[PDB]
Amino acid sequence: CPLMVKVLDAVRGSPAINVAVHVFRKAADDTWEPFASGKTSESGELHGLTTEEEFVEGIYKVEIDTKSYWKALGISPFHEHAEVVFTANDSGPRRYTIAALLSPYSYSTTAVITNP
Amino acid sequence: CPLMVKVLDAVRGSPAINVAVHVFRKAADDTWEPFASGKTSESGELHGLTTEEEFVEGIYKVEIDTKSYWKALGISPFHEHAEVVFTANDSGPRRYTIAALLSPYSYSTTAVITNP
Amino acid sequence: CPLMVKVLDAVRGSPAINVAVHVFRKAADDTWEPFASGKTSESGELHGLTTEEEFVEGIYKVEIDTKSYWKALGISPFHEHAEVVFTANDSGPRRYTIAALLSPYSYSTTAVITNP
Amino acid sequence: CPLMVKVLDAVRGSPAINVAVHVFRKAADDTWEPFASGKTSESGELHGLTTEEEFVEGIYKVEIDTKSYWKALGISPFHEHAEVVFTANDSGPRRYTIAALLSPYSYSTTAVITNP
Ligand SMILES: O=C(c1cc(O)cc(F)c1)c1cc(O)c(O)c([N+](=O)[O-])c1
Ligand SMILES: O=C(c1cc(O)cc(F)c1)c1cc(O)c(O)c([N+](=O)[O-])c1
Repeated sequence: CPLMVKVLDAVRGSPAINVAVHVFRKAADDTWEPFASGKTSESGELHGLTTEEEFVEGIYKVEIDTKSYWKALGISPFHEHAEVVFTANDSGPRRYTIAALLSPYSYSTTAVITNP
Repeated sequence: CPLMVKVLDAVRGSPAINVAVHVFRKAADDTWEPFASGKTSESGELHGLTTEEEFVEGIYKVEIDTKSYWKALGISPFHEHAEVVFTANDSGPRRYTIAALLSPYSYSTTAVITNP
Repeated sequence: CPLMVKVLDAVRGSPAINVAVHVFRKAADDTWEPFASGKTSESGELHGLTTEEEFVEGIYKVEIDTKSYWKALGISPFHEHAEVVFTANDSGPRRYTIAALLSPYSYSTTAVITNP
Repeated sequence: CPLMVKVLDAVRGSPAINVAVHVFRKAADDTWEPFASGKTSESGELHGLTTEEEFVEGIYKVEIDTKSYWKALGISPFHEHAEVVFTANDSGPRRYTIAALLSPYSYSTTAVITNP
């Protein structure tokens, strides 16, 4: 599992469950070719997005549908979504966890990169 | 100013100076039109991007060039940029501060909104 | 002002108004002496806590009463308070902004330091 | 495992390894009785701090030795430590994860509470 996305809820103090996540890879014409997508689990985690051989170097975009998450909870959100754009495996492939901590008017995102 | 952008550096504990910022607005045909741009000052703040007349209802995108900021300090950061996308003035005119707190592998963003 | 405290609300996207703040300084016998206190203004800012003469080298503690803030909005938050402890003026006098961004189950804090 | 502490590094984009963590429970005289302690693993996590029967309702303090972590990496830090103070199991015991995302001049902390 070379790429995982984890989403947390700072209002409830819980994983953010059933959050839609879309991943894209930058094409040669600099438009976003869809790559993988899913919804976060009961633990706020989305596994199995890609494979070691498919996850080559390049620029990737992770789009987290924060607006729908807050709307489903009946809370007014600020952002249309939370986008995270990064370059992958530029010094070799590792395991990437892209985490996001969500509030209605603010979010925090980090990368936690480890080696197996 | 109806729209201000403020950028801080969590590694040095200081304003993030000379950070390029580009603002776009979503057009009726769903494309991103360039709206305003500038660089943060010595205080980390970017003022004067727009006017109350020009800053109509719409969906706006603030793109903060975090990568060039870190590269100039010798750091290869994780993110290509930090993008903040939001609906503005849905309930009438407001003043928006878009703040970002930067680390090489993480950032936080928040909105501070006041009613003039 | 050599020491300013700023508190923001990540749920409403606004300054956190009327937040009580207590400052302490570590004495030679390792106890915490009350140094200054106040409440955040309409802008979320607390100015006027100390003077350049009084704000000598030392270890300072800023205690932000986040619990009363959330309780007054009907929310039972996770944290009892947010405490920020730091050495000040180790390399000569500086101006410190201590910022906190509040959610019911999470907070972020940062220091913005400038040289007068 | 009713209580876990997880510490991340926003500069390196990695778990924060070998970070000292001390937990205390508030006594009746309002001083901090030590409760449990440990060091974070290769994954940034500290497990096994207490048991279901020992982790009763009360106010707990988690002290994360952020200063030593940054010093060992040769990086100037702002804070003396990161303290998280909270009330536990006030509506029944769950599983508490206390997470902290560290930068030299800033940190973010959240609670992720789940039920088994
Ligand atoms: O967004 C923040 C912010 C972000 C965080 O992750 C943590 C935190 F304590 C504050 C911010 C906004 C502002 O308008 C502002 O002036 C400042 N400041 O002065 O330092 C900060
Ligand atoms: O990135 C974070 C994170 C972000 C913040 O703004 C503040 C903070 F304390 C942690 C994170 C990453 C993980 O992999 C993870 O498991 C968790 N967790 O379970 O709690 C959190």
